[PDB]
Order: sequence, then structure tokens, then C-alpha cells
Amino acid sequence: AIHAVCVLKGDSPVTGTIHLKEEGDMVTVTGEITGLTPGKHGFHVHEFGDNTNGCTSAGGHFNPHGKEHGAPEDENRHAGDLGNVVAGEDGKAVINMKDKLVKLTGPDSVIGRTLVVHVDEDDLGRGGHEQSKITGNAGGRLACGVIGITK
Amino acid sequence: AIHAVCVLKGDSPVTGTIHLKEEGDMVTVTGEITGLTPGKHGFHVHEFGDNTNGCTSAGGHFNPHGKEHGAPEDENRHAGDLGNVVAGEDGKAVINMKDKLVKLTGPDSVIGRTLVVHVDEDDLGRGGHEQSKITGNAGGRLACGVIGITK
Ligand SMILES: [Cu+]
Ligand SMILES: [Cu+]
Ligand SMILES: [Zn+2]
Ligand SMILES: [Zn+2]
Repeated sequence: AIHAVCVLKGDSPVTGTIHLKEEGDMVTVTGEITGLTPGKHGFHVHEFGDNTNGCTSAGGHFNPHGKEHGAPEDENRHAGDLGNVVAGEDGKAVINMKDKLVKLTGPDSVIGRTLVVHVDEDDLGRGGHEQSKITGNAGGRLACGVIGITK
Repeated sequence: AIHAVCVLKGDSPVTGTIHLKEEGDMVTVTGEITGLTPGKHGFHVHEFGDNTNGCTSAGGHFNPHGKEHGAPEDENRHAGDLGNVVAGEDGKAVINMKDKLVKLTGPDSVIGRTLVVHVDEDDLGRGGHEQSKITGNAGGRLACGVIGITK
């Protein structure tokens, strides 16, 4: 099974470590993000593992299939669309999801790409804003990291 | 041609950005590293893109072929063995090399792995120390980054 990891940092107090592994036919994503305002924050794979300009140089959502932005359960979603993480009142969000479009091998591998956690909630394409079908209108980028191979 | 990038940071003042691209049958590695003591500093691809424990969690040199540590021109070298960068008197080293064992695709891809710049010179396996044929006796890790996909 391939294993990957991602250490998130950015222009905010938000930190955390995300683990990714192949498990059966999906990828299991786990970890904790801290320093968040309570509530939902968008969380996606972005196309580029490029930290030359903070989290901005990560580019847009990873979208090898040319779909609109959606919810993780949708067919019409970016490969990178992992929805929201939910921070508790203490500012900490925990992840434990299984995804069928995130890959750690093959043409749609996310190795060397970026995870981003956002300022605002991801509206899952349904918020009625110009950015809804692009980004989920999730606003700016609190923290990000390049997805790397681990043991 | 695949393009990658790596932003180096660590427990030191050393920073820099490294670009990697496929060019003909090799990979071209370019960039500048700053904040170094003048002279030679070891520079390698390490196996893991894992920043959970600073540069230590990058593991050892990337060595998919089970070779000893050597010089870049050698057959008996780790795939990750890029020799030394040379910092000038102003503490800045510039890279411009072409390598045949670094890959950005296939089984030996370095996407999602780490570049490390070291405290000491890499002795290229020839220094006569116990670590020479392991690490080049290059000492600790000044800065590192995960190798990511870019445009
Ligand atoms: Cu995002
Ligand atoms: Cu090294
Ligand atoms: Zn999206
Ligand atoms: Zn080596």
C-alpha cells in the first residue's frame, strides 16, 4: 500500500499533519488540523506542490477530469474535492475519510501535489456564488503542504 | 516535460528554491541556496517527503538500486547522490546540473521525495569515515523541502 503525509503551514496559526494511505480500493485520509475558527473549513487537493508563493502557488483544485467543483460524494467534482473539515469549539478538526478519486499512484496521483485548508466553508458547488462551481467559495488559504511519500 | 520545484527550509537560516525539469534524457536541476557557510555542502535526494520531524524524517538518501554512496558521475551511487553545492564567500550556492539517475516519472521518480542540503561537505564515498559510503559524511541537515509538481 502506498503511504503519504502532508504537513500544513501557512500565513496563519493553523498547523496539522495529514496522513494518506491506500486501503482497499480507496485512499484513507486521516489527521488533525489545529488553530482554526470553529466550524467548517474547505479542504482540497490543489494541483501544484509549489510553495514559492505561500499557498497561492499551489494553484487551483486538482482537476484532471475537467469537472466542476462539487461535494466528495458527487460524480461532477474535482478529483481534489474533499469537502470540509469541521473544527470544534477548541479550533481542532479531525479527518477520517475514504475517497475514491484521490489516488497515490497512476495518472491521477496526488503525490507531489498540495493539501490546502481554507478560511471559509466550502459550499460544495451549491452556494449560488460565482466561485461556487470553481472553489466552493472557500476563500483564502490558511495553511498548506506538499504531499510526500512516507514509510 | 515534467517540471518540479522544491522550497528548502530547516533549523538554520538556509533557504532556497530548486527547480527540476525533464530535458532530453536527463533531469536538469537549477536554483540558488543562501545562508550557507562558504564552501562545499552535501546535496541529495532523500527517500521520504516527510516533514513531521524537521529534515530528520526525510530518511536516508534515495537508493532504489541498493548501491553505496558515491559521486554523481559514479555508477555505484545512490539515485539521490547529487554531490555538493558550492557556496561562495557570500554564502550563496547556485545549482545547474544535469543528472541521469534523478527521474521525475517512473519507478525512480523523486516527486514527493525530499531535497536536503547539509552542514558539511559530501566526501563522495572517499573520505575514509564510517559514514562515507552511507551519507558521504555530510553531517546534519540545514534545510530541506518536499519535491512537488509545478507548471
Ligand atoms: Cu482548496
Ligand atoms: Cu543528504
Ligand atoms: Zn474543487
Ligand atoms: Zn548517497
